[PDB]
Amino acid sequence: ALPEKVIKAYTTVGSILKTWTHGKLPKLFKVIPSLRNWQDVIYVTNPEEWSPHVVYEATKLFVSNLTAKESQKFINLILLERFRDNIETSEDHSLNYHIYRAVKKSLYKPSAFFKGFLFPLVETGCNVREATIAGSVLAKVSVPALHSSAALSYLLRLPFSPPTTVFIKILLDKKYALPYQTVDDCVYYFMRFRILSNGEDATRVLPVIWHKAFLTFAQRYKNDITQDQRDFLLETVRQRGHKDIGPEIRRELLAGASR
Amino acid sequence: KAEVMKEVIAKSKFYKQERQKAQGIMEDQIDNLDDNFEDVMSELMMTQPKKPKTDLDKEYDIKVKELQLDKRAAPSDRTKTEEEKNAEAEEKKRELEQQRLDRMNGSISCPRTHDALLDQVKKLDLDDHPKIVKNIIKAYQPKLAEGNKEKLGKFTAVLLRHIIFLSNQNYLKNVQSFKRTQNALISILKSLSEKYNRELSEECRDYINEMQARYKKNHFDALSNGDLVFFSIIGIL
RNA sequence: AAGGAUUGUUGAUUUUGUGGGUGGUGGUGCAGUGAUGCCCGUUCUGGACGCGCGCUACAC
Repeated sequence: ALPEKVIKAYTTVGSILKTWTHGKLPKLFKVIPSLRNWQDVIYVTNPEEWSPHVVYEATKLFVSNLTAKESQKFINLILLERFRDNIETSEDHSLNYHIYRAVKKSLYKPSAFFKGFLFPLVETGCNVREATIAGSVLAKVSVPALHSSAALSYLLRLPFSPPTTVFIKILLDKKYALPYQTVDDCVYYFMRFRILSNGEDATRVLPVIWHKAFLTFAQRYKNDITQDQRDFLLETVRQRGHKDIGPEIRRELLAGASR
Repeated sequence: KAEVMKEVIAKSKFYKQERQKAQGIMEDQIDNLDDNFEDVMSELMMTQPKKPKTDLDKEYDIKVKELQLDKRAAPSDRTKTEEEKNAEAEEKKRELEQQRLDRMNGSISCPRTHDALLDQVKKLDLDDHPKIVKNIIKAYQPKLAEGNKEKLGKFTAVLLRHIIFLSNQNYLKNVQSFKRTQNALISILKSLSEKYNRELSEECRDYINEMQARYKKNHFDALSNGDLVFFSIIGIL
């Protein structure tokens, strides 16, 4: 229970953030991250009622000031929830321009962004439209190779889902110097869909976005795999190859040299 | 139509005035809030509360550390089809050809000077000159450090004066070895010229002035075998 | 460059130099899905009336 004087002032802050569009944010709002109980103070400001302009500025303020662990909570509890809410409630299922920036500002901090925005989304019933809009943000903004490689590695272990394939593909399309282990992880991910004892992934129908992602991997990391690994991918193409993309992948894989 | 737009303009102005009025009230609230900024904090700091990671979080951090230790792979571009490579190489041919027709109608030390290069190569045999010059380029590539372009750029001029310098010297004893060096140096000069034509161009124009100046006083005596070589290299480059 | 590059106090997200691809939160017609045919943003500020007489210049 905050002081009643504090509650009234931050209730006045809450009304401000509903209609705020430009200018300087209130001083009582700019100082929230320094507070230990920022979650409770943030609650009285009604984050769900924050204007799109406020979310972008608040995202700037908190990611910069808060620690990696606390900013993760801010991204997950507010930015992610607002991101999903705007998409589902919009008529065309598009994301607002100011919120669209806020995801980039969260990407300023990779670890907090990934476990606060990326992983919770894909592990909480992400939909294709959410993956597409989110994926473009990851595509356009710069990320470290190390953080991206860690993000790519985890995605492979998760059970195959349409949203997960989009996020994996953009990372592959992101044209990184992926560590050898990450490439080896990529080999296992695509290898697990080949029919052998094997799980349903062998027989699960594969959309093109999987094939395009597998094309990107063969496109970019053909010189990065061993001969034995290459044979396994070549077997995967023979068993699960696409009508048109499949021959293209076989060309790219065969053109690569072993490490 | 006249009435409708006036209503539209009136509506736009009306909403504009409301937004300004909302902004006017809005700005006042910050000032009142800012004035009460200290009082709110004095209570808030008094009520500050007294002093495990997710299993996913532990794995993610452990992955980052493990990823740092191991080596990083070189990423490589798509292999273009021979039809695409031919077409792209072919398309570049008209563009270069067409422009020409239009123009027709109207450890290792980088020597900044010619003499410095000789000192570095003073103890080396004639056939080793292509080796030393190439290493200087490798040792001082543009990416390695800032300012290497300028060092390579000046070295382009230095390389030119060297190729003319060798031709002046007698080589009838070891013509075969001498032949192996001039072409090797010239080819390197061609690679350098691609990136540093400005520095070569300035050096080329200076030599022309020097050649003319020596001609005024000495007549044919100033002219040397290298001077014939120099004109030939310009045609090459 | 951690004995500190960059951030509105922060920490490797950026800065300098060198190389470097892409129209892509595109739209729309077809059979969620499709190597899919066709084309190709944001906030404020303002919006000498007519007739007519006479006279006067314009022509080597």
